[PDB]
Amino acid sequence: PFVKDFKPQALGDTNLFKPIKIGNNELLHRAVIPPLTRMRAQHPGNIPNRDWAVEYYAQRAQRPGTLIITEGTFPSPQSGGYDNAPGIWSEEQIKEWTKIFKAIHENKSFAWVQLWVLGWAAFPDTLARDGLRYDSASDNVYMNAEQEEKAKKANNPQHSITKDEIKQYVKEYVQAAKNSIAAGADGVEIHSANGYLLNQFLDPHSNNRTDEYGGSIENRARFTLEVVDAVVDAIGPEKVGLRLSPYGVFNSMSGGAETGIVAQYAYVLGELERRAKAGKRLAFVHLVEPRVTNPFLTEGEGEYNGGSNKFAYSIWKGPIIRAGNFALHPEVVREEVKDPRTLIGYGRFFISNPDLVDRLEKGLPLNKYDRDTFYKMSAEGYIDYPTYEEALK
Ligand SMILES: Cc1cc2nc3c(=O)[nH]c(=O)nc-3n(C[C@H](O)[C@H](O)[C@H](O)COP(=O)(O)O)c2cc1C
Repeated sequence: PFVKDFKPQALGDTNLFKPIKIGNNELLHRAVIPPLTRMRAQHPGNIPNRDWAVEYYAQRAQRPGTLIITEGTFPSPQSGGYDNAPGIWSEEQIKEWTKIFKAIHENKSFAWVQLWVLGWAAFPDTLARDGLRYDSASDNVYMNAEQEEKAKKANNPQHSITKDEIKQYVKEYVQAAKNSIAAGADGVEIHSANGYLLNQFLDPHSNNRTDEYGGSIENRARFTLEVVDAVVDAIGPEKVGLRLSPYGVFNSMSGGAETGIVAQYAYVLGELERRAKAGKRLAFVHLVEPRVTNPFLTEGEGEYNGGSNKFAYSIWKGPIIRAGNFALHPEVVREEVKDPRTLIGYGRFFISNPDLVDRLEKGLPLNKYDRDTFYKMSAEGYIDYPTYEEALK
């Protein structure tokens, strides 16, 4: 069951096992569950899975004081376009989320909803079935030839969203954030990473707009910062986080090939620190490491060695969550958690190790993960990974 080419290291003696306050939540350790889409939500409805989702989250909440960031969750139908990712717009969805949050809170852990808006990564034929637009920054740059063929075959060509449609998305983020908090979530994370709609605005490849949402660093950051401002004004800065992937190439983003990419992200972080100095500091910034430029590639592939997220620490002075290939690299974690405001997100190995925090504390072998069940409508590879003690039996 265990990864064979990995020699574990106990991290119990590091800042990974020191408490830290994040927003309203007193974490007992700094191992974070990053958002992990599992495609078990039910359709019609985009309902969090009524058989399994509670169990899945409860298992991973088992170490008290754990911050859990939910899978990407759609604020509205128009935000979506994947049938088996959950939403948080409807009473049927909110009923299931409430049970999830209850389960996480019964284990004295924390639940943060990631708010996800797809843009050009949506399936345009699924959107067309539901009478929805296929939305992005650009009126003419497609994510790839496959997306362009699907959009044209469905007569659902990519729509460059207008100012009024941007404002509607901001209102949907706000309402979805309020639904999250009312249902019991500890906070929300705004997904501005991995090539989805807000990242499509930030990135100069995807954004060739000629209005105030494109054509400059400041203009490409506008949508992301309007969402952050609206959600912070609605629910409070202590209940809001942001996720960015400066070096990501997933979903046809530029990454380090774009020489202006660090300036673009530096500007976003500077504007967050400016808000913080005005009394509105976000709970955290969540950065994907250049260790993982594409989460569809195996650990050690799609590594970008040309850049680092260290710049972020000179600009943003709040908590930073870093994710990307850390589970198999405790020697890297031991160095990175020397910084007293650094938390570590563990994605793939939290899929396969519900007791990952115990295993990092004590230096236990890790369960291998089964990539074939990352996105399958199955309990198998979802709620049937064993704890270390179960694995030894
Ligand atoms: C199956 C899977 C689903 C993911 N879903 C999401 C998602 O919903 N939102 C998001 O921001 N990142 C998502 N990611 C990216 C992870 O949060 C993480 O940044 C990435 O897996 C790298 O960390 P790791 O090496 O520890 O797995 C996903 C990754 C995987 C493998």
